[PDB]
Amino acid sequence: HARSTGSYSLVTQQPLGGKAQFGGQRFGEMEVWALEAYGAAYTLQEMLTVKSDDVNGRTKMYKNIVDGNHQMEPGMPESFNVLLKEIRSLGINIELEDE
Amino acid sequence: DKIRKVLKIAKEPISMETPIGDDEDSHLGDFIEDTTLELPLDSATTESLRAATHDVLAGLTAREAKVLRMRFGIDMNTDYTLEEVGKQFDVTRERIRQIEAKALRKLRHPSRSEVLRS
Amino acid sequence: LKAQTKTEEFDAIKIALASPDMIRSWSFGEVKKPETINYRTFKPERDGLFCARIFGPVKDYECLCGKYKRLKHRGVICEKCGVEVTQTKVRRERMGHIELASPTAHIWFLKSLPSRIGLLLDMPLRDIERVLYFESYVVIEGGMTNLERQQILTEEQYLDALEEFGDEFDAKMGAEAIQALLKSMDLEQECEQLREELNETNSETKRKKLTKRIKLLEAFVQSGNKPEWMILTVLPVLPPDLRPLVPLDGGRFATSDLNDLYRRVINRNNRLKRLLDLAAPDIIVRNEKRMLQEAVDALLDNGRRGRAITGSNKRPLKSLADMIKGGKRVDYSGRSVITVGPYLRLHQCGLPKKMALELFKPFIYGKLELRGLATTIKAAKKMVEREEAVVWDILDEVIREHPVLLNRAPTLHRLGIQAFEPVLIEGKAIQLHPLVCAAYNADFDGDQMAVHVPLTLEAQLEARALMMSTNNILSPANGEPIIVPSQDVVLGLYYMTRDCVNAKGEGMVLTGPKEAERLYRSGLASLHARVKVRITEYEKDANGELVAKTSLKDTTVGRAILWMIVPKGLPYSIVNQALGKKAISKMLNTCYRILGLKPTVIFADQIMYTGFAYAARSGASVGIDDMVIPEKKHEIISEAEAEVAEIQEQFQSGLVTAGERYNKVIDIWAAANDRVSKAMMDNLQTETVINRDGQEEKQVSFNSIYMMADSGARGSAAQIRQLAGMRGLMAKPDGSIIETPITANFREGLNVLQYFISTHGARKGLADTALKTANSGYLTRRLVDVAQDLVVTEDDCGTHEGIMMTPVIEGGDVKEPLRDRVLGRVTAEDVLKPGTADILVPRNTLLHEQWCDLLEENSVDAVKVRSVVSCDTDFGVCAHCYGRDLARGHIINKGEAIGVIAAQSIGEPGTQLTMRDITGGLPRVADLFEARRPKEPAILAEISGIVSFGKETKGKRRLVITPVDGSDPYEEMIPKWRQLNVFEGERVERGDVISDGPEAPHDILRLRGVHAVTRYIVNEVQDVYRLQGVKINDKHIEVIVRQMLRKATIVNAGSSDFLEGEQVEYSRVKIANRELEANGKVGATYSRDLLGITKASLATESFISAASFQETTRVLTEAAVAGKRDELRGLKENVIVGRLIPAGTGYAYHQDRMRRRAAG
Amino acid sequence: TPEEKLLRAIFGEKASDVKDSSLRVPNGVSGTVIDVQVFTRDGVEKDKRA
Amino acid sequence: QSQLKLLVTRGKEQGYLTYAEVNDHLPEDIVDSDQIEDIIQMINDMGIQVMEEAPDADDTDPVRMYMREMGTVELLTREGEIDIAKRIEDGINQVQCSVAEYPEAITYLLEQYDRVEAE
Amino acid sequence: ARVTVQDAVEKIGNRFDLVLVAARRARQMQVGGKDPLVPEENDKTTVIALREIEEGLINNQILDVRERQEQQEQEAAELQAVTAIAEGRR
Amino acid sequence: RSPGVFFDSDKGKTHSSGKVLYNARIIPYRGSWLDFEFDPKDNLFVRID
Ligand SMILES: Nc1nc2c(ncn2[C@@H]2O[C@H](COP(=O)(O)OP(=O)(O)OP(=O)(O)O)[C@@H](OP(=O)(O)OP(=O)(O)O)[C@H]2O)c(=O)[nH]1
Ligand SMILES: [Zn+2]
Ligand SMILES: [Zn+2]
Repeated sequence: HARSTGSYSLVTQQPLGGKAQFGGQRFGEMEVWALEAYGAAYTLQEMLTVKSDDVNGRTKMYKNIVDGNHQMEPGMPESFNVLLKEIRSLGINIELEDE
Repeated sequence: DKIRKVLKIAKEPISMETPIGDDEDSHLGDFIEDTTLELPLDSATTESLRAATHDVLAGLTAREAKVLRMRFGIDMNTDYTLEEVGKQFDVTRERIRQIEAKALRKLRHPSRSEVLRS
Repeated sequence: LKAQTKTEEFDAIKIALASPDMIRSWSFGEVKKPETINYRTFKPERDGLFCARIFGPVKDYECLCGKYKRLKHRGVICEKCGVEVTQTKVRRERMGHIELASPTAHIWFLKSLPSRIGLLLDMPLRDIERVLYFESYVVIEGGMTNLERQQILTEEQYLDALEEFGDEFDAKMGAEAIQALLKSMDLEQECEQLREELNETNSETKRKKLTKRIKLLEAFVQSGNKPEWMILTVLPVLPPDLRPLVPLDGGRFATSDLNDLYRRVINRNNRLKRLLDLAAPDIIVRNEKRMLQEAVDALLDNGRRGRAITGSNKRPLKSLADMIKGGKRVDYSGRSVITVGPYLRLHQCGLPKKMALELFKPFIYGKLELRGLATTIKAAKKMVEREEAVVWDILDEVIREHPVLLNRAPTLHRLGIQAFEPVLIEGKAIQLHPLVCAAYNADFDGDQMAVHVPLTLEAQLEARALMMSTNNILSPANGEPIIVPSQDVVLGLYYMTRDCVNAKGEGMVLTGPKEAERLYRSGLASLHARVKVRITEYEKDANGELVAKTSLKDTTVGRAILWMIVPKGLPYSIVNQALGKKAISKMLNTCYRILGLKPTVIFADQIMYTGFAYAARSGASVGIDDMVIPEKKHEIISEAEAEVAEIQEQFQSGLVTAGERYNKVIDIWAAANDRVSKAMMDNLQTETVINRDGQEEKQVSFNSIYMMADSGARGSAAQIRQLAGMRGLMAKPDGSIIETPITANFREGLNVLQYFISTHGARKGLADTALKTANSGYLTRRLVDVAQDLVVTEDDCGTHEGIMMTPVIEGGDVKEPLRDRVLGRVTAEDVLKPGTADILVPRNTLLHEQWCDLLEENSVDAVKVRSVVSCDTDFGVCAHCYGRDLARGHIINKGEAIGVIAAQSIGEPGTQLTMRDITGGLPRVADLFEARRPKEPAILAEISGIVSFGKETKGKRRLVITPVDGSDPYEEMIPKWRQLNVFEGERVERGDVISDGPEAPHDILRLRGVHAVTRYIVNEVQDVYRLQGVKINDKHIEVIVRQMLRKATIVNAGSSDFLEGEQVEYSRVKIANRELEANGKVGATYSRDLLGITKASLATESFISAASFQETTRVLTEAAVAGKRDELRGLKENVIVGRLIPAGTGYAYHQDRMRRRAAG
Repeated sequence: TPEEKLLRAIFGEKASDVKDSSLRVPNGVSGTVIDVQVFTRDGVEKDKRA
Repeated sequence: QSQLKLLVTRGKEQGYLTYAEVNDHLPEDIVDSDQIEDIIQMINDMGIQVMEEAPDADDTDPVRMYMREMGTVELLTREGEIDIAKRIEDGINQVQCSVAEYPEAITYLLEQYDRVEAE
Repeated sequence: ARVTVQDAVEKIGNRFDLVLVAARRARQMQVGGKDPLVPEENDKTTVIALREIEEGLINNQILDVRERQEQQEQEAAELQAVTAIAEGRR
Repeated sequence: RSPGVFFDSDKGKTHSSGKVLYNARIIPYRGSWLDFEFDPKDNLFVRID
C-alpha cells in the first residue's frame, strides 16, 4: 500500500480510503518514542500536524511541494482542537492565552 | 412506492459508536469518510487554473480581456450580461458578442487550458 | 504596545471552572428544540440540535433558504433567516448553549473519588450530599439559633424547627440549596479561622485533616474560581460536526449518541420549564428535577450509576467524558513485505517502482511542470496516471537524495526506524540491507515493514543526519556495534580462515593481492596451509599519521585475500589471523574506534560482500550424515539406567530416602545427559585425520554443523545436543520433571510418548513467549512515561561527587570479573595513582585511555566517576555527568533526549527475559524499579549505638532492640518471627545488618545513602541480565533512577510548609535562593525519598501530560478546580498539541521561546 | 468557478446536470472478465444486456 | 468497624488487587453500578494516604426514590373526590364573584365586545 | 555528507544545530537566491549545504553576518523610497 | 465446562498465610449458578448465580 493524499473521516480529519486509494499508515506511541530519541523535532512536527490531521496545513504544504518550496507552515491539528471543544463542552473551561 | 419511502424513515437509526469488525477497536463512525472537503490535488489544480487563466487573459487586448473577463464574470464577483457591458462600451449587444467570440477564436492553439480541461 | 486580539502564538494553556456567563461567551445561540433534521426535506430545524442560524451552514457559502448563494454576501446574514454565510467548517467550531430551569450538579465535581463539591463544603458525598439534593432531606444554610450551619433535617424536623423559629433561618433543599450553600461559603474568613483553630494545642491526632483541607481551601481560593460554578445553571452544547447525523448508504442515517443525550436533556428541561408555569404539584416537579439531573449527569459523563441506555442498542451511550477517556494515520506513507538485498549498500533500500511512484506523487508533479513535459499540474497527473516512461526518469531525479525511513512493527528502541536512500527496484516488495536486519529484530518469515517520506526540508536532513542507518553503527543500549555481520556473512568469513594442514598447501609465498590470482587459478587450495606472504601493515602513534611496516607473516589463502578488505589503519593480519566467530564484531569495533565513521561503513559493506560471496563459494550444506551421533550413546544410557535401576532396587528395600530419590535419579539422567553431550562434542569437534607430508595428524572437524556452531550463524550447544545427542530432562505441566528423559534425538526416531511429552514444553514455550513479549512493552510504557521529560541541558555543570565505580565482582566465592563499565565516562577528579599525578579532573575515559587503565596494573580497580544519579543540575542533565554512549563516538549532544533512549534500551532486551532467595527475570526487574518491599524485609540500625533488649515482649511484643549511644534512644520492633544476628551489649554502626535477609531499597536510600541505594538497584538489575546474557550499559539504569529519586521530604521549618513532600527541583533551586536572600533560617533541610516508577510518573507538572496515561477523569477535574496551567516544557504534552518537541532538533526553539517568555 | 465557466466556454460547455459513479477496476490489478450478473429491482425497466 | 477493619486488614495489599472479594462483604442491596467506582479509586494510585481518605468518606435510583414519596397514599373515595371537587368549584366561584365585583372587568368586556362587532 | 555528516558535527557541536543551520542554507538554495559554493555534480539541496559546512564555509555566524549585509543592502540601498514615505504622515 | 457439580481447589495463597479453602459449585445447563465456598474463619457461604 501507498498513499500520497486521499480522503479523510468526517469526525477526525485523518487519512482513510478503500474507495479509491488506501488509508495511510498509522504512527503511534512506539514510533514517537523513536523520533523523540533521535530528536527529529520537525519530522515529528510534520508527522503530527500537516502530514496527518491539519486541515489547512496539509493543503498549504502540498502547494509548497508542487512549487518546490517544501518548508511546512504548520498549525494546531484538529485532533486537539476537537479536544478543546469537547472539554469546553463541559462545565470546565480551557483557554490558550498568549504570553 | 409510498410504503417504500415509509420504511426509509423507520428506526433511530444506527449510531456511529457501534462495533463492527471488533478490531482494537472498531467503530462504525470511523469508516465514514468526509466528502465536503476537496482533494489537495484538486485544490492545487484550481489554484494553477487561476494562474493559468490569469496568464492567458494577458495575451489579449483591453477591449477583449475585459470583455471575456466581465462577460463570464471572473475576478469581479458579479457577472454581467451583454446589455450591462454593451452600455459601458458604447456599442450594444451583438458587437460585444463578436469580440467575445473572437477571443474564443484565439484560444485554439494553447495547450494549458486544453489539458486543464480533461 | 502589543495587545493583539487574534489567533497568534500561545505560550501556555489554562484550565479552570466556567461561569454561566463564561458559557454564554461561547454561545452562538440556544438550542431549544429536541428536533434535529427534517423528516422530509432533510433540512436543519429552527432551534434544534443542528440549527443553521446558531451553528453553521450546511453548504459552504449558500444559506439555508437560498436568498443568497455565492461569495457576494459572506459577511452579511440572510434576511429571511439569520444565517451567517461563511464556511461549512464553521459548523464544526460553533458552540451554543442550553439554559436549564432549576440548577444542576456537574457529575464530575460531584462524585469523582473526593467529593469536590463536598470536601470544599465539608460534607458526606453519597450519604448526605445525595439525600439533600435528590429531594429527600432538607439541609440548613446557616442558622443563628438552635440549628448549626450544615446539618441535615427531615420534613418533620423542618416544620418543627420552622414552627419553633422560622422566618429567620430559611434553608431550601435540592440543587439550588447546595448552590446557596456554596455561594454563602466564605473561603477567606474560613481560611483564617481554620488556620487558627487547626493549630491550637493538637498533636499528630489531628494534623492530617488540618493540613489537607487548609491547603485545599487555600488552593481553591487562590485559583480564582468561584464555588458557584460547581453546579452549572447553563450547559454548553458541543458542535454538530463533532456529533453529526450523516446519511450512510441508501438511507440509514448515522448519528452520535450525544445527540440522543442532548435530545433527552432538552426534553426533560423543557417539561420542567412548562411545569413551572402550569399546576405545580411538589412531587411531580421535584421528580422532573431529579430526571433533569439524570439527563445532565448522563450527558456529561455516563459512568457510573446504572448507565443510561435506549437507542435500541443494548450497549451504553458514549457520553462526552467517554470520548476523552481511555492511531494517528498519516499521509505520504506505505508498507509491504520485506526482502533481502545483498547487492545493496548500508545506506540504501529497495523501494518498489510503483510504490515509489505513488509516494512522491506531489514531487513528481512539481518536477514535471518544472522541466516542461506537462503543461500544467493536472497534465502531470494525467501524465503519471498514464505511466509514460519519461516520468520514471523524472522519478529517478526526485528520489535522488531524498531519504526514506523504514519502520518495523515491534518498535522496541530507537533503531526501530532508520532512514535509507531510495533505490528503484522492478518489483512489488521492499528490499533491505541484511546488516541492519538485526537492529530491526526482523526476519524474512513474511514480515512487512512500513515506509515514510520526510516531506519537510529540515525533516529530510533530520532523517539524513540522525535517522540515517550510517549514523547508527553502534547500539544506543551498549557501545558495541549493531550492524555487525550475522549468520551467512560470518559463516563465509569463518570459512575464509580455518587453517587446514596440507592439501594443495605448501609455503608458496607472494605479496598480498597477487595471492588472489593464485586462488582463482586453482592449483593451490584455500584453507592451507599455513603459508607465508608479505603483509604491508600500517600503524600510527603520538603524532598520528601513518607508519608503514612490511613483514613476512604465516597466514593462509583466505586471510591474505580477505586482508585487502581491511582499511588503511588497523593492526592488520592479526585481526584476520584469528577466524570468524565473535572477533568478527571485534574487528568492526576496533575499526570504528581507531579510524572513524565512513571507513567503518565501507569496511562493513566489504566484509558483507566478501562474506556472502565466499559463503556461496564454500557450498556449506546440511545433510543427514552431518550430525554424527556418538557410539558411546547406548553405552552411557545403559550405564545410567543401570545406576537408576540400582537406586530403584534400593528404594524397594528401604535403605535410601524414597522421599527424595526422585531428585538423585534426576542427577543420574542429568549427569548422563552431560556425558552424552560431552561425548558428542568431543567427537564432532576434532575428528579427521588428513595426511600431512608424512601423514597422521588431527585438527578440527569440517562437519558443516560444527562450522555453523563455531561461527555464530544460529547454532548453539544445546540445539546441537538435541540434534545428535539427546533431549534431556523434560518439563511436566505440574512443574515437576519426568524421570524418563528423551533418550532418542531428532537424528533418530522419536516415539509418540516422548513427543507427547515435549509438546508441553513447546506449548508453554510459545505461551510464555506470548506473555513476556507483551509484558516487556508493558514495562517499557511505565519506564518511558516516567523518564521522557529529562533532557541534557545547561552544557556541563560543576560538581565532582559521583558513584565510585568498581568492577562487579562475584569472585568473592565464584570468581567473575567485569571491568569495562568505565568508558566514555567523565572523571570526577584526578582519581589518584600509585605514586602521583596521572588522571586529570574532568577527563572523559577514552576508548584508548581506558586501555591505559591496564598499564596502572590490577592495583587500580576503583575510580570515582560523575553520573546522572548525582549532578547538581536543576531540570536537566549535565553533559559530562552522563557519558557518550551512542552510535556516536563523542559525548551526548546538548539537548538530546536521554529519557526515551534510556527507557527503550532497558525495555528492548525485555523480550528475552525468563519470568522466574532469587526471583529472577522480568518480574524481578519490575519489582526492583517499583521499589517494592520484600516479603521478609531485613532491618538496619538507624543510629550507631549499643544493642540491648527493650523489655522482653512487653506490648504487644515481640522483641525490641534499642541501639542507644551518645544521646537519645531508639525502639525498633522485632516480631519474634525470624531470628537475629547481634547479641546484647554489642555495638553497631549507622546502617548495620540485624536480620541478615532481603534488603529494602527504601531503607537503603533513607539510611545507607543515595550512592548505596543507586548502586544497589543497578548492581541488582544487572544481575538479572547477567544470567539472561543481555549486555546493557549502567548509564540508562542510572538515568531512570535519577528521576526515580525526583521528589523528597523536608523536615524542619522554612518557606515550604513542612509536611509537604516536594521534588528536589524546587527545593534545591529555592534553598540556593535563601542562604543569600534574607536568612538561612527561613528554610528547612530536605531528605531524599525513594518512590517507584509508577508513583514517580504519577506526579508531574503538566495536567495534559497527566491526562495522557493516568485516569483522565480525575486529573482533568482536580486540575480544573485549581486554576492550573501547562506552560509548557514537557515532551508528551507538547506532542498532542502538535508542535515542536522541546528536545533534539527543537530545544533551541524552546530555549529562545523560554527566554522570550521573561518579558511578560 | 468563473475560470472554469470561461474554460468550458472556450472548449464547449456540455455541462450536463449529471455526475459519474461508474464501477472501475482498482488501479494495480488486471485480468479477464469471466462472468457478468445483474440483479434488477422488482418493478424496474429491465436492461437490454440484462 | 466491620467495613473499615475488614477492608484495611485484608487489603495489604491483595497483591493483584483482588476486587471480587470485599464487595460481597458489604451490606445493603448489591449488584449496583454505583459502588463500583468507589473501590477501584481507593486501592491504588494515591496509596497509603488514600486508604485513610476512604473510611473518612465512608463514615441511589430515580424510580425507586419516586415511589418513595408516592408511597404516601392519602387515597380517596367517591365521598373524598366529590369533597375535593366541591372545594374546587367553591374556590372558582369565589374567584369569579370577586371578578364580578370589579366593574372595569365588565366595561372592558363591553369595550372588547364592541371591538368584536366592529371586526 | 551522503554518509556522515559525522564529519560535519565536529565542525559545529551537537548534530541538532548542524541540522538547523544546514536546513537554513538548504532553504536559501531550494527557493530564492541559489548560488552554491561547492560544485553541484547533480546533488539535491539537502546535501549541498552539508558539503559546504564540511568544506569549512557557510556556518552559523557566517549566515547571520551575510544576512546582516543582505539587510543593509536591501534597506540602505533603497532608502530613497522609504524616506519619501516618511514625509507621508509628516 | 461440563454441567453438573464439581469441587474446585483454590489451593495456595488466597489471603496470605495460605490454607486450602475448598469450594463446591453446581453448574446448570439452563438456570442460575449455585456455589458453596469456605472462608478463613471456616464459615460456609452460598453464591446464587
Ligand atoms: N564521506 C563521503 N562520501 C561521499 C561523498 N560524496 C560521495 N561519496 C561516496 O560516493 C559513493 C557512491 O558513489 P556512487 O555509487 O558512484 O554514486 P555517485 O555517482 O559517486 O555520486 P557522487 O557524485 O559521488 O556524489 C558512496 O560510496 P560508499 O563507499 O560510501 O558506499 P559503499 O561503501 O556502500 O560503496 C559515498 O561514500 C562525500 O561528500 N563524503
Ligand atoms: Zn437565507
Ligand atoms: Zn552534572
